[PDB]
Amino acid sequence: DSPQSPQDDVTETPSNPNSPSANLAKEEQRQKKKRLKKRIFAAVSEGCVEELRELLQDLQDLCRRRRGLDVPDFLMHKLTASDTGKTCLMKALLNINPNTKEIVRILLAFAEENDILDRFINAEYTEEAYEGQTALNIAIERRQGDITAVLIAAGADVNAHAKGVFFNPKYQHEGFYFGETPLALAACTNQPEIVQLLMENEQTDITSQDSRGNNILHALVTVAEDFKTQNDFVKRMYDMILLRSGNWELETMRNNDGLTPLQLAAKMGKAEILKYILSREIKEKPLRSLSRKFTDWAYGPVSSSLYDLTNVDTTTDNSVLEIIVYNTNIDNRHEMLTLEPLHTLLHTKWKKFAKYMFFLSFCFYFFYNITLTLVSYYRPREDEDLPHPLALTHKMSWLQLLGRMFVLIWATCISVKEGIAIFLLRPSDLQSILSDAWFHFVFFVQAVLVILSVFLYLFAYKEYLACLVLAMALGWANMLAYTRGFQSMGESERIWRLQRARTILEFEKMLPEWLRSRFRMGELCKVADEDFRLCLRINEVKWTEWKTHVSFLNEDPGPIRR
Amino acid sequence: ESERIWRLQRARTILEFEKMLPEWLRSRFRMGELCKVADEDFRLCLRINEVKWTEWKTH
Amino acid sequence: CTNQPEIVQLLMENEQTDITSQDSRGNNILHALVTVAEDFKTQNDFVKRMYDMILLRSGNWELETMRNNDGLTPLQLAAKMGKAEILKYILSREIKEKPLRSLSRKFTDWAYGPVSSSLYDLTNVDTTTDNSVL
Amino acid sequence: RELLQDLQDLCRRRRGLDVPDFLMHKLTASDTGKTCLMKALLNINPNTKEIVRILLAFAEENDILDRFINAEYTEEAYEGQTALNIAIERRQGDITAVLIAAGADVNAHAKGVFFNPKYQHEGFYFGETPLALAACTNQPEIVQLLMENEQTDITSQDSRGNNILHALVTVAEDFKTQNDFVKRMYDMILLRSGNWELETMRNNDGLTPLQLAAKMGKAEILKYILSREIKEKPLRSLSRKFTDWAYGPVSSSLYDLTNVDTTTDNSVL
Repeated sequence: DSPQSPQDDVTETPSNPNSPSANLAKEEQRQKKKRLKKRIFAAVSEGCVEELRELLQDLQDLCRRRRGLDVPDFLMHKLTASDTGKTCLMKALLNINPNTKEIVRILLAFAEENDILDRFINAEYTEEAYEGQTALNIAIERRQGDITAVLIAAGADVNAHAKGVFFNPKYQHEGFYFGETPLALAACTNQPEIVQLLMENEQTDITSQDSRGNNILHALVTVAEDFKTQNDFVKRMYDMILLRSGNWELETMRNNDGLTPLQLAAKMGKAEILKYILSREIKEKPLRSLSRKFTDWAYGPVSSSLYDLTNVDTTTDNSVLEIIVYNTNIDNRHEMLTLEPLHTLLHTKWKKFAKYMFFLSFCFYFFYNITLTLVSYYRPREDEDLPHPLALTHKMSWLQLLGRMFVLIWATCISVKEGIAIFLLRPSDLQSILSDAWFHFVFFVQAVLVILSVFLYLFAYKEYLACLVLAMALGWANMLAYTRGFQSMGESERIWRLQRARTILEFEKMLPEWLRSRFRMGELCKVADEDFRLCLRINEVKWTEWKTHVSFLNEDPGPIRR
Repeated sequence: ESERIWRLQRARTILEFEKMLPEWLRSRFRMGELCKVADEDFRLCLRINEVKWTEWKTH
Repeated sequence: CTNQPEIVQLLMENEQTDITSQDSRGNNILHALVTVAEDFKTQNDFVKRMYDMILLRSGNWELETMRNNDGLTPLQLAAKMGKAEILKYILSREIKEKPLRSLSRKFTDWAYGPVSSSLYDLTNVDTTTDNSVL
Repeated sequence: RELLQDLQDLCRRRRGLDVPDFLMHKLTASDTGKTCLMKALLNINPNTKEIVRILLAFAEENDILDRFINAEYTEEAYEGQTALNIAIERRQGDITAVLIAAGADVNAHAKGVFFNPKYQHEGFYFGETPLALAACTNQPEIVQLLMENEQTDITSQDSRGNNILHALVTVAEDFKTQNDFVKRMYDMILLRSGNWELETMRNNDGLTPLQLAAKMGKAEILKYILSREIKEKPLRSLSRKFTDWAYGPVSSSLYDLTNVDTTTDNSVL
């Protein structure tokens, strides 16, 4: 769906005065000031210099008239407040000519000939779609750092906020979302010197937030593509903030949704950025504290890799691995899991427990199919109308009581599990109940149907056997979901990966204890005097790209010494 | 492709009902009356659109 | 029509060269040039740029508003014959030059990063005159 | 230089019985047996070319350099490692020649808890000889520079009795995860200097380097070890491919078939 919703005025067209612009006559010769007002705007639109010099000259001569101290806001009212409050600078900065530099410094000097220029420079729109729009952004748009330095020499508020409707409620329509700050705008639009120039100002906040509570980086998260483009600046912009930032805490900042930028980068699905954020191979010495990848020791082509692991696995609320499985609406999740703190960690958690505990509930169910098949083919039936959906065998030699509290209580163990496993997510008719809640629904439907035979016994219903026979053959039918662990039996592979990626977190949801499965090198020394923390990971490297390795941790051991 | 056939079909409608528009056709068309870049050209504009490919090198 | 631009320019050098002339079907230079593009695959797409070349060389709306012997607009003649590709060109065709703006049809003013305003000329386009292109 | 000036003046105070011995204790930490130089070669720096040259001149002026330069790692975890051994891993071939100009020993066998199984246990079994890891880490000119020295032995064996070749067999692993230099390095050494004595050598566990590729699964280099035609008159014997009757789209083929068939025990087949 691509409308544009132009809702408010059509914002600086060469159109007619179809709008009512008959407010101030004050006539002395067929029109006094509307001829003065608009011919300025056309001179603003064109750049005729001497005419504008004569325009400004009689303008101040028009403002020479008797006002006392009501002249400056008159000149505000004279120059602005048509419908939107737009200034000459706004109109001048939209179009461009080679005359543009000279006409500003003339124009800038005029409100410097008065004392309202600081009130004048930070005009913004009453215009509802663009409430908060300043002249800076337009210069940022049209890439005039030459003018922008004079705007800094004018001293405009660099930390303004364009919180109009110009950013959208939808996804990629009716306007872009640079996050309302003048710093982010040149940052999003690849003006690195200006980015360097803007961050050089001491008045420039960086840690300020959006309406949506966002830093500059959250905007940058909402930029990137789905692939390695023709060398996008988005990645090489990101660090140039961070090395100039000098602080770890900026990514610890949350948003209106209370999310880390990296955590937001999961939901936005921007993989290549997320590959970049996760590495941080900081080579440059004094700020290697904020790195995230660490050469332990290299010694040739096989080094001991070491990742960050601080918000990654489910040890806190809404870990970044918790997003990538449990978020839908990203059609690149299968390929994102190629990365190493993702991929290998799943190989880790499969290893020490998930090969164990999955095959047990496989075997608990496989023996449950044996206790469900045999009791309705050996003896369901004794000769007239006595049903026995669960045969009792009141006498000695306890055979049929041993299966009964095995069948019906394990029927509760799937019913209580799946009755709550469905009470986490509400799918909508496709792709999350047909791929994610596909078999667990059948797991839940088989759960309900076994206990359903008990209420057929209440006053001897007819449905005791033809309904209960459906639980058996469908009980053998959902075994395809439980031949999932074999590599040989399981792009549908990558779908199958993501399907058993659903499983592994589900069993971690079934680890209520103190997690004696300790999957990680705990709280080791990072390159700091104090940060001997941020529990860890160890991985292995092979042949290419032979370079020397300056930064490391220890003087070539492989394991811990002693 | 049958949707495009439907695009013909609802196109066949919209002319018929527009043909059935009574005595005044007024102001049920578009945003117009633009001042074209001329001294005598005052006719008939229409509204705005969008594309999302700011993306390039730009040095 | 056979993709020979310099001799067209050389034809445009002569003062005696009429552009306004009609034919057996009352057709100008443009009308027939409409009738042959056929494709994008089986043409290297010079007809678009040749059609561009002539109007910027010399042209007014008199040359566009002309109708043929069977009474038909050269805009509409593409509309009847199915010349889809040149109709894309005949629609927007923005020109930035001050004594050349009037012959354009695309008018971009409110353009901002990834957004860009759009205006169309909409002359024989709507149903306010008979035989619209629509 | 200040520490060098101070220690020089401090060494002048005790010269009654140990001027060479007392200094050698100072230059090397007693724990690991690592020198200042060994620290200097791990911790690299884009200033280090002078920093060694100054260091060597001090050991030269006090005339203890050859004891110092060809001193080894002596802490029995990854023992026997020279400072030179770092420099090839540090791939600083330029100053490595200065160590060659210093007269460092090209024969060093660094034992230790590396070259072990279970690759995560670092296990870099290049076979502990300084020739190997130059060629094992794709460094051809310094291999040529190693071939320049007369003292450079090729014939040497190891803990597993392995030559230069045997270990070089044990690392190719692939064609995808290697740019295939092992083939051309293996080519480089035999044409540089070689006889069948160097091929017929067997290891400590008694095994042919032809057969060692056969046991370990090094498929790709086995393609190279089989045909390997060389046209040069004092070089034909080391070849194995013999093309004579070749005509347009047809070409005769001959193979050497020495340890190949089942006429000796443990054939490659």
